[PDB]
Amino acid sequence: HMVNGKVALVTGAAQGIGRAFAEALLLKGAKVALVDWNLEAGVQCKAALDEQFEPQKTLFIQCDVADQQQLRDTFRKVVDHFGRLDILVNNAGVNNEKNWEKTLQINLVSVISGTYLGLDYMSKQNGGEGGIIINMSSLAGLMPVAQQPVYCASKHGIVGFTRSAALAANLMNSGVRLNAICPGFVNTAILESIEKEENMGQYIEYKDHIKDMIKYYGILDPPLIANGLITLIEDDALNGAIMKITTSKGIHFQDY
Amino acid sequence: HMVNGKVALVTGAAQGIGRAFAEALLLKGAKVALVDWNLEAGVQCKAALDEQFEPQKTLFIQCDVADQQQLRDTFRKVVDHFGRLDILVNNAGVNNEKNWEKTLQINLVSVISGTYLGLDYMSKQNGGEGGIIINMSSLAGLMPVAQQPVYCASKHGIVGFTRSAALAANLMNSGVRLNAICPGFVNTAILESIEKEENMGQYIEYKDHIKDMIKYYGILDPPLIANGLITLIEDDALNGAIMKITTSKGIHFQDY
Ligand SMILES: NC(=O)C1=CN([C@@H]2O[C@H](COP(=O)(O)OP(=O)(O)OC[C@H]3O[C@@H](n4cnc5c(N)ncnc54)[C@H](O)[C@@H]3O)[C@@H](O)[C@H]2O)C=CC1
Ligand SMILES: NC(=O)C1=CN([C@@H]2O[C@H](COP(=O)(O)OP(=O)(O)OC[C@H]3O[C@@H](n4cnc5c(N)ncnc54)[C@H](O)[C@@H]3O)[C@@H](O)[C@H]2O)C=CC1
Ligand SMILES: CCCC[S@@H](O)c1sc2nc(-c3nccs3)cc(-c3cnc(C)n3C)c2c1N
Ligand SMILES: CCCC[S@@H](O)c1sc2nc(-c3nccs3)cc(-c3cnc(C)n3C)c2c1N
Repeated sequence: HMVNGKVALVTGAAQGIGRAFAEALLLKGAKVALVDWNLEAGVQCKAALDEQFEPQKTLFIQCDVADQQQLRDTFRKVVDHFGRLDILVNNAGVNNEKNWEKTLQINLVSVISGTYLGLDYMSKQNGGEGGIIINMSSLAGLMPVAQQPVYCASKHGIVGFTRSAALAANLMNSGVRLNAICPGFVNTAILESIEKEENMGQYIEYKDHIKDMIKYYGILDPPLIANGLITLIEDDALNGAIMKITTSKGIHFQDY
Repeated sequence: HMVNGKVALVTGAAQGIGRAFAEALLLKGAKVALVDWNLEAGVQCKAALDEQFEPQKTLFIQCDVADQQQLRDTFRKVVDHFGRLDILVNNAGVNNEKNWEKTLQINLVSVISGTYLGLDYMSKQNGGEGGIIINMSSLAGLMPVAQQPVYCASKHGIVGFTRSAALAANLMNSGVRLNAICPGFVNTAILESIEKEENMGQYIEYKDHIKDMIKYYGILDPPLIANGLITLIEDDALNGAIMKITTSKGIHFQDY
């Protein structure tokens, strides 16, 4: 289908949701490039995947997504190695309200820069044969959170940018589809950032609320988030859609 | 009431909506500091206002909101001159998709930096007697726009940050209220930015759509937007609310 024999570039694939994405894509029969700033974690992940699939179907590149030149050298290294780019996934993110400027830079700016860098290669006008770009958001992009003000700001921006760029691409005859995912609580190391003042700052005194709400709702395993990505990729007529994943309902879509 | 004898700091007050805000506040009996990066326009505005009100109620400081140190030096210059800060309005903004990074920096980052600088002075925990912070957004912060992708991203983030910070302030016992305004098309020079590829880039070929939309939706006078800010200020029990101004309906509130 639209997965076999296709090249995918995934950001933040050393651990967690990105690693699950890469595993699913490799299982479906694709060639994957893994981008992360943590070298040891990425190398260990590649070694782990090399025990299941063939080594060539995988590549690892170290890069900080905030630095634009690194991303541009990363996109060019991938294309010169495989031959074409067909799937892009922008998933890297952090949580830090003390250093709220770096969080905004990583979460929001890098997504837009990657989206643009990807349209520069995948577009019909520039010689491409189309493809699909997916940007990762959170339920914090649709509801407010008292203890994560700057983090909420970034997810909302991601949602708006994705929705606008979908229509823009439809107008330009680019052959590219754009969609976003909005998951709930996921069992990853990021949750541990809640319990440390270095990441929370003046909001640490109110972490018990988030702890209680996690106890209420529950946590979702990283593999279930990946199936949603695969579902997005194989559907041809999905552009500008927002996916919500919840433990109570499942995979559903926001309505406007 | 809560307007007389109070100090207000307004950003982007040289021309347009900010100037209307300043005029309304001065008419109601307040002392106003005008912040803009255009020196000539600000000086001319201050001279124009000096012909109506007393000079001692008007202060003009020329600062770029993006540079944090300038913003910190402006806030301290304002307090050391008057004596206290009671109202803050973050209204400065631009529209440029070609240089989409500077637009994001000006529209979103500066708003958060100013809100935080303002809470550092207005909060009871730090010796203050409270006050009100207002951040300017657009209807593009609630609906997508094909030709203004990065601009749409900046307004959504503003809305999310304001909604979260309102609850955060309610929890901390700060005595500060936070709300935002989401106007429609307003008769200002910013509209002229649509007709220039310098400000639009690859999206210039699709400006005719906005042109028809501007004509159909009509236009709103800046003093009418100023009547909304005053309404927000005099209402004590409004925190975390979003105002929408339209030519068909009027002044109304988003519901969640
Ligand atoms: N886990 C959760 O509860 C939720 C997470 N998300 C989002 O999911 C995405 C993935 O995060 P998780 O896997 O949950 O967390 P994680 O912390 O386990 O993984 C994030 C990955 O991003 C990488 N990364 C961070 N900044 C980077 C940078 N500047 N350059 C390159 N790589 C960078 C890290 O090395 C790490 O491998 C993030 O955007 C996060 O905000 C959204 C919904 C909820
Ligand atoms: N006019 C409209 O149709 C709408 C405008 N808005 C928003 O209203 C706000 C006010 O803009 P308008 O009065 O309409 O436009 P305008 O272009 O007439 O005025 C903007 C003002 O901001 C100042 N400014 C811009 N960047 C600055 C910076 N970095 N530092 C200091 N001053 C800076 C400019 O000198 C100017 O005086 C903006 O945030 C805009 O996005 C929202 C709804 C629609
Ligand atoms: C850095 C920490 C990463 C986790 S956040 O993006 C995140 S995910 C999430 N999911 C939910 C769910 N609601 C219903 C089913 S699941 C809720 C929250 C959340 C936490 N605090 C609030 C006010 N909210 C809305 C959050 C929340 N704050
Ligand atoms: C830099 C130009 C500044 C004007 S933008 O923030 C702005 S204000 C506005 N207002 C409206 C109104 N809708 C109903 C009554 S008024 C519509 C738009 C707009 C323009 N293009 C679209 C798709 N939209 C939604 C816009 C729009 N794009």
